[PDB]
Amino acid sequence: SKYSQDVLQLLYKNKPNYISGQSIAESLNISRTAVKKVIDQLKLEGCKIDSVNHKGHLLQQLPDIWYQGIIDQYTKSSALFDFSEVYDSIDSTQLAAKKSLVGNQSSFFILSDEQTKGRGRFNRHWSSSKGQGLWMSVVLRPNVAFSMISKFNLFIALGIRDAIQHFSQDEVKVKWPNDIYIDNGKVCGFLTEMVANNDGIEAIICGIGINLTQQLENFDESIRHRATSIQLHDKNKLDRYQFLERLLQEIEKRYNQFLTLPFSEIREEYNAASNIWNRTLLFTENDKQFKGQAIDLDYDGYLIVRDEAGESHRLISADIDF
Ligand SMILES: O=C1N[C@H]2[C@H](CS[C@H]2CCCCCc2cn(Cc3ccc(C(=O)O)cc3)nn2)N1
Repeated sequence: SKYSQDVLQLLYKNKPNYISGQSIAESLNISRTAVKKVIDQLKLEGCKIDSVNHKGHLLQQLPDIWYQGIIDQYTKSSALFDFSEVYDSIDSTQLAAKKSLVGNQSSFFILSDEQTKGRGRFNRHWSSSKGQGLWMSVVLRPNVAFSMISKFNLFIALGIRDAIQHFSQDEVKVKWPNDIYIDNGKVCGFLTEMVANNDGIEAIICGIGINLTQQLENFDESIRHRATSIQLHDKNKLDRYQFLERLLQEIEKRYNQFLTLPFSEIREEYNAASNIWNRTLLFTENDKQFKGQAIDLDYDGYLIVRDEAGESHRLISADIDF
């Protein structure tokens, strides 16, 4: 009802202690009977709440659904994000973020259980099924020149990779510049956009799509051989909250590095984490396509490639297939 999020927030805020119905009733100023109705509704939606007479209620486990009340606890304690917008469905978190940043200097992120019109690089369709992935857009306000956009994309890749790697038994690798893999399966795609002028950056908008709990049968039949999810590499059930918590952790860690470190300081770390070496890569450049081999990521984030004809390229960004 009107108070599901408020009750949920109290149940979460009180872990691991039980909270009595009277206590919830007095803090939301609603009847004992209303409180039980809300608790019954939360359990209906998949919340695991233990209820004990004379003692109260204890949130044990949330379902595979984003709840604004819970996410409000994360932003409350965050030293980076002012707020967040949580939706069950939306056309795109990226479209929503680009609209919400206008006219302010807030830092925030937008979460949606499903996207109706998810878009990747080059306006590609991004599947954003309900209940199976993290579809998030992040808006930050770095006081840096606009050329720094490429460096942000490099620092954030290691952040996303680190959070995923924490939950995966198999190695998680970055595919420069915008994709993350677990073995041969893509588990994440991200992209960094900006609003800027000559005097600097007005906002960074980072759209992050992560496959959390798909089963192989849930991926398309065509892409199934090169698509994976975190759950497919975690012996334990994957918890959306637990993952989001570490993902926000790492984004903040890598965002402070971005502001304080040159790319030289993470470059070596970035190479050990990339899966683009010692292999034929296929490059797309508008109309042209060609094969080549990645030689190095230089000190400035540029990939150095020796193409099939022996010629060299130095690319700030590329469209790479395996
Ligand atoms: O609209 C929104 N965008 C963002 C936020 C939440 S998601 C987030 C999505 C951004 C994706 C950026 C990375 C990317 C990769 N590619 C090529 C590609 C993509 C999928 C497959 C596949 O078969 O899986 C294969 C190749 N394009 N773009 N909201």
